[PDB]
Amino acid sequence: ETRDQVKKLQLMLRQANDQLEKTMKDKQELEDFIKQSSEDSSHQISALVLRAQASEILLEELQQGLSQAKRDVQEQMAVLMQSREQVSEE
Amino acid sequence: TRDQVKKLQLMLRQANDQLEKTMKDKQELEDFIKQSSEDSSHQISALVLRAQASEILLEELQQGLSQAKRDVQEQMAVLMQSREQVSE
Amino acid sequence: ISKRVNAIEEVNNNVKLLTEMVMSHSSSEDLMKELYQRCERMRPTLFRLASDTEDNDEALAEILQANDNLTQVINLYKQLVR
Repeated sequence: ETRDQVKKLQLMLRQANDQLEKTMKDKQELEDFIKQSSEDSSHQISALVLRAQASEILLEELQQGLSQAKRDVQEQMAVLMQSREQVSEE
Repeated sequence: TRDQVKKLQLMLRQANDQLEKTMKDKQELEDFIKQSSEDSSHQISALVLRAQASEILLEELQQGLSQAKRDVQEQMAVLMQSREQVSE
Repeated sequence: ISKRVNAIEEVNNNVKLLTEMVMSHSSSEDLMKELYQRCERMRPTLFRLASDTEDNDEALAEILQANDNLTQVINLYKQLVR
């Protein structure tokens, strides 16, 4: 009776050992996958950020360009207008 | 005897305390992975939406620039013409 | 012993259901893998109880019997549902 008491406790003890072992293995895998994936996304984000900045710069160069384009239209207009009053003044 | 049983019980309780702590720890990491993972979706999705609205804006600016290039060609073309009524 | 009992009742009720679930498995695999999982996390509960039976010879025995039935359905599932 105790013989079976003892046997079954012994069996539990091995079961606890095995389960503690798997659980500790699993915990580690999770900590590993967190660390890895954390490191990845950090890198990804860094690239994305570098690209994003090259993009800001490009956009700023286009603002300068569009600005000169609007000046172009304004000079052309200032001539046209001046030049119309002046055909009247002949 | 009894001690056998008492003695294993104390060993088993040591094991169990340890098991439980370790299972709680795994559960915590699993939750973390889930929270942070869902937060990332929200974040990604917003960034993707902004990318898609951006793309559409840039297409419009492209259309606008095209209309402006045509405009300039139009203006040029009459200029050249009335550079004939003169250099006639 | 109110919780000793709920633990054991829960175990006995479920070993029953999961045991069939396994057999009737050679969709459904979904509800099943889930129960198996709950039944795995019941062991700590049995371990702790068993470690706590101060010479209550008989209560201890009820625990271990339940651990038996549990072990057995856990062994089945691992062998068949692989």
